Amino acid sequence: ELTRYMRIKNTVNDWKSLTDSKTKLESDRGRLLAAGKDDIFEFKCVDFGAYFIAMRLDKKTYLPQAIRRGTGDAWMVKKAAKVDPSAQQFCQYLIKHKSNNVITCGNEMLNELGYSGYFMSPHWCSDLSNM
Amino acid sequence: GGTPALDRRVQDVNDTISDVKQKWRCVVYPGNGFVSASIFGFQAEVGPNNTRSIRKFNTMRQCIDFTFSDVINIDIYNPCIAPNINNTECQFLKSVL
Repeated sequence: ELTRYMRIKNTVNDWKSLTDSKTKLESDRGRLLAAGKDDIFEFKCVDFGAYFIAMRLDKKTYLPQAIRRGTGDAWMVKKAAKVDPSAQQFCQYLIKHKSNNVITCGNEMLNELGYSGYFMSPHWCSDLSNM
Repeated sequence: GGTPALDRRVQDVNDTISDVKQKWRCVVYPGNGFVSASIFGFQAEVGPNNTRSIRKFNTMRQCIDFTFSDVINIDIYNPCIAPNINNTECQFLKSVL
């Protein structure tokens, strides 16, 4: 039947279709989440256990969106204990001073970093999708 | 799975500090507003004659903005040791960390 190469290409087409399906589902779930909630589009510091992330919903796509660290992924403020008021306050400082460099789960993060965020664990995008 | 992309050109003090009590955090100073505290003491300003006075702030915001800016050459007042040993201030420091 097909050569190993044709099957490999079939799997990259399948990854594209899967990522598209996942992005659309998460967009729709965002609209459903943002139905009756003010400040949904405003940055909040969220505790992921090991780190804080300043995040909100994107207004166009309704996808999760975080304050970005340079040209990499979301700025994850490493916590040194279960309760780390300093890390949380630095996250607040990020909201105040660094909020114009942002990164969004999905096709944006795919173009920018080579992964969508939704098919790797642990990752803030996947962790929100499990909530 | 996979590894998150990390731009290490951007500095973050939280990367290396593994002891949570060594991190500066802003707390209510019950008497006078807000202060920047860690296990090392309080962030300080020059006292009456080349001494050390606790740096106070009226809002948590001003304390946070000071704490997490790159300003350096900042002195630390530690109430738990001499010189200037204040037992109650030391006890407060220990109780908020």
